[PDB]
Amino acid sequence: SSSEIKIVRDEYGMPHIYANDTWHLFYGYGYVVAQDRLFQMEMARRSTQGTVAEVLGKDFVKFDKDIRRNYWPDAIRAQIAALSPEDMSILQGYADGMNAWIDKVNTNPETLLPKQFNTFGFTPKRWEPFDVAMIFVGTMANRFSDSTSEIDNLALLTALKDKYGVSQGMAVFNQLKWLVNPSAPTTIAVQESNYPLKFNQQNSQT
Amino acid sequence: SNMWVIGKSKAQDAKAIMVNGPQFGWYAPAYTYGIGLHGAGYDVTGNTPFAYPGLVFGHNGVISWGSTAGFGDDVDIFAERLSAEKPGYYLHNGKWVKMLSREETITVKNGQAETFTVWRTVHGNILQTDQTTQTAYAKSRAWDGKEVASLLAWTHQMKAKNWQQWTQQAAKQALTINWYYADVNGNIGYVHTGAYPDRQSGHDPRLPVPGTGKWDWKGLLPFEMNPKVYNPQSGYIANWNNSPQKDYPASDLFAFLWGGADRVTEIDRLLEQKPRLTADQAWDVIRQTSRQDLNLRLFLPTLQAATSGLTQSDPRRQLVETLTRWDGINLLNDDGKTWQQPGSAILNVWLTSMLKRTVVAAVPMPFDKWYSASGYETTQDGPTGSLNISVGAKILYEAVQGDKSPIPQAVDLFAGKPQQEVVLAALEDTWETLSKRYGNNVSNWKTPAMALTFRANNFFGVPQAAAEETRHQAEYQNRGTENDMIVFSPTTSDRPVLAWDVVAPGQSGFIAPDGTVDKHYEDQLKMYENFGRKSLWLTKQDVEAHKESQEVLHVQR
Ligand SMILES: O=C(O)Cc1ccc(O)c(O)c1
Ligand SMILES: [Ca+2]
Repeated sequence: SSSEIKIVRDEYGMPHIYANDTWHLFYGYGYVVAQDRLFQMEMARRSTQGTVAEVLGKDFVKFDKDIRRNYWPDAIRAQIAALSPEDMSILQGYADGMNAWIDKVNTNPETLLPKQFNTFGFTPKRWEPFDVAMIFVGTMANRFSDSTSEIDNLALLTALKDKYGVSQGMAVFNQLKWLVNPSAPTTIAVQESNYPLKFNQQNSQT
Repeated sequence: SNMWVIGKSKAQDAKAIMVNGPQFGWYAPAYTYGIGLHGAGYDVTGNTPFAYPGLVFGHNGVISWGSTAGFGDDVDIFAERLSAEKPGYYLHNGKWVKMLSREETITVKNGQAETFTVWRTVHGNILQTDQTTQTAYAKSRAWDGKEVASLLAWTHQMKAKNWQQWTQQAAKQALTINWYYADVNGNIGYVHTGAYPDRQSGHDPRLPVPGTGKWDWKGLLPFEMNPKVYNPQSGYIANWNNSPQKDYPASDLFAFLWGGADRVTEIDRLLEQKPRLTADQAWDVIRQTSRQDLNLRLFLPTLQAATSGLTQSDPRRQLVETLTRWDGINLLNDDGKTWQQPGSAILNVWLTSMLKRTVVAAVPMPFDKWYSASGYETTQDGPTGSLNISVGAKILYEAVQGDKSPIPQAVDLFAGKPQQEVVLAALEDTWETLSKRYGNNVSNWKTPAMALTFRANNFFGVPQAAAEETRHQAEYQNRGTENDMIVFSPTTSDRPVLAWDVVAPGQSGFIAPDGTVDKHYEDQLKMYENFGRKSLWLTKQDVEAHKESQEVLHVQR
């Protein structure tokens, strides 16, 4: 059966999904996620999109503004629009499977609504592909692969130039925040290979 | 985050073993989500953060995979030239170009709504603008435009059956992440993934560049430049967010460095100590590294040399002899709140005093406060992430190495005084501070252990559970948020693979409206604390044999 999704949970409650096509398989995954982690997933959704102040109020307005200033949502929707049908199925199946359990939850809330929704006073809403993609983008990319302090480095460098003069302030900057250090212990041994690029360490761009 | 992968030649009773401890902090409910997927080309088992479609940790019966944070420099800042007249415009390649903009309204439960505008240039969103200079700063990411493809590269790699197929997916993941491989025949591999810019000559990646045209990236570097190794001569791959390879430059963060002092050395010496390891021994490295003080190995030699001509009754010397007897492994006393030896409290106060006399003194205020932390700072709830060696301590380590350090000491941090004189002064500061609180009998000193909190707020500072859902564990462990081990071709079983993991507090976060807690809400929490683990099943017969429940749906798109 093409329409059948089988869900087997083990002794630790871990779900195994058996299905025949992509959309069915990820619909099953989204469905058990909504079963297991619906309040966590919904606050993760509001955190990655900057919509926390709607349910939690004024203390989160700066947070929401910072999340929104750090990305461009139309560029993410354009990337979703360019996927092949198979790839788009992954995201659409997952959002649909979540929606299926959210529909049951919003129809039988006396027994199925996670307590925290009552505690915090709001109810789950339906997901679209854009929301599933933003779970990954808002954590892994926008936070764990977005690290820079170039503007604070510049201000450090300027304060070191005042202290010790122009050439000396640059050399102390290189002592504190070197570009590379040849004695750092490396995952790849030197007998196997070394990085081939060499970089400017003088701030030659000014 | 750490990982060790053991190949054919170092493994005993197997051909390959992979142990992974990704470190994202500790939360309730659990950071990661366990899930097995069987159909449509997929046959996988494992766990993954926020239940992403792609599994970051797991295997498919032929290969296995895992990650750690990469920290390459893949973000630079472009100083955009604005104009007092013709606002919303910026100079680029000889013309005044218009900015993209969008209006946003923030709705506020129980407040008024707030509206603001977000601005973007060809280089990326505008972080900040300096009206005095008429400069706007735009943050430019090498991965911009490839977020969605990175997520799909993490999903398709679950189907790979070999190095060749797996690296095809690795070449599409664009974020700065280390990726690791093991297989059923005992092959092992590593790729430092991601998109890195092809910078113009003279561009110093630690500081801003002018956004007027001439400093623009040329493109992205090819995948052949990404550091990678397959079946290394050593027989193993280990990483703890240290450098991938010789001469590779790190993130531009001022607080982040790859230096001679690095915590991955702690893993290396355990794997180099034994010719071959078993699975049980590879799991057991999690227990040792969890409990190891990271500054001891670094500064013990310096402390020994400085107190070598001291008499037996000089208290600065007694402090160093206590350290010389210690292996650096912290262990809780029977009270569940204090450490058995006082070593980490002595290093903490020593190092704080050493940095305040050296690194901090050379840096102008208020930047001096970036280099004062010893690396032991926490609150009553404990560290929010892994323990590492602080940046001040890495800089200080190079200075105590003298001309054995490759980094030119442009300012002498010891300001003309002999090393030993500064080390003895800090040791005096240490004796004074600690003896005042604990007394003169070093042997009855009971110093406070670090604890571990599973927080109700997520990493952003936003509630994802009620406050009473917070969980506390007595012993702080410097280890993965979850741990998983995959063993290929066990000589002890008929099965081609064996795999285990632990996802705490448990698989479920569910709490009914009446307050009834799911059955799998916390049945992995004690297992976490004791270094135990559950089996990960892959095959139908193992899943059927351990089944507790079944649900079948009939749906049509
Ligand atoms: O180590 C960290 O600091 C964060 C981090 C990012 C990506 C990963 O895969 C991971 O395992 C851990
Ligand atoms: Ca940079």
